[PDB]
Amino acid sequence: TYTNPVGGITGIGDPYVLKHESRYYLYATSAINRGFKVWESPNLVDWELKGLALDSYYEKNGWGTEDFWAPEVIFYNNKFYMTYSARDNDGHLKIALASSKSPLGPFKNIKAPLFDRGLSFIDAHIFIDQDGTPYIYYVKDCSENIINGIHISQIYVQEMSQDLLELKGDPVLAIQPSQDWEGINDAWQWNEGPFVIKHEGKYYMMYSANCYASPDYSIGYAVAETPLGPWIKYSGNPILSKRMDKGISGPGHNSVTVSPDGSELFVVYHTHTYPDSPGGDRTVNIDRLYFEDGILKVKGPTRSPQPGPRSN
Ligand code: NA
Repeated sequence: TYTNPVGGITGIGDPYVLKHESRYYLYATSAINRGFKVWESPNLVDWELKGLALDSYYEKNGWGTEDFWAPEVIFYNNKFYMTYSARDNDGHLKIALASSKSPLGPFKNIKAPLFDRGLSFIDAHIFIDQDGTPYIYYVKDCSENIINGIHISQIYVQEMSQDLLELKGDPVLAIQPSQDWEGINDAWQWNEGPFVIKHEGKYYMMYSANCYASPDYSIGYAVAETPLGPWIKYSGNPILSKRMDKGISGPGHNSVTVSPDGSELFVVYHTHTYPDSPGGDRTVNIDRLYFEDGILKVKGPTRSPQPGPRSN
């Protein structure tokens, strides 16, 4: 069995898991002044810290001053590509692209920043469709995005070039705060942390809304017929939300992976380490993710013993 939070990993946020060759690699917001830690597991339950996968102080890097957030790693063209964001010398948060021959690094910058529009961007997520076309989903961050008086984080999407170095065409708005559960009467509003999966020919974008430092941080999804949208939010959002009666606060900024035997999906998400006084100290959790009647569902959030991720 497992009991959340799995691995006892605290002082993090934004857990991204990649499965590769029967091992799992977790990358997270961690060393915020410097880079990103990686943890390894054979089973999604037992985790071992394996150092900085991306270190801005590594001799081949050097980019970014602070605010190293939300790394994601894909295996594409027979190597590993990491996206992340950090604050540049000009004060704007920007997305960067790095690569490595190994999931444990060292990752080396290949285009840092990946793009630059004089504004703040975070939470890049690269989705490779079944036909091999890459798409990047990313956040135009509330810090520098004010629309009709609201500081608002919006998720955009663009198709990428095959080499991942260019974002094609104009940015396409995917989603922005719009549903009642997303704090649409607040001065600051968020849709962030996109993660896209495909199921039965449709595309499902999981995302987080409300403030990361509130118990009300929570996960919803939207559905599209094509990766560039239109993206239509699930009416029953959020699909993963707090259970303060279980000490579960602010479930958010998730990734998705599969069990060791390939038979079932898990959502990997953070919650506040200290629900009595929430903030940036978050911890890693997993729970079962599945589709039923065309609805994406989570069995959770749990904090009691659950059957281990299915394995042979
Ligand atoms: Na992410």
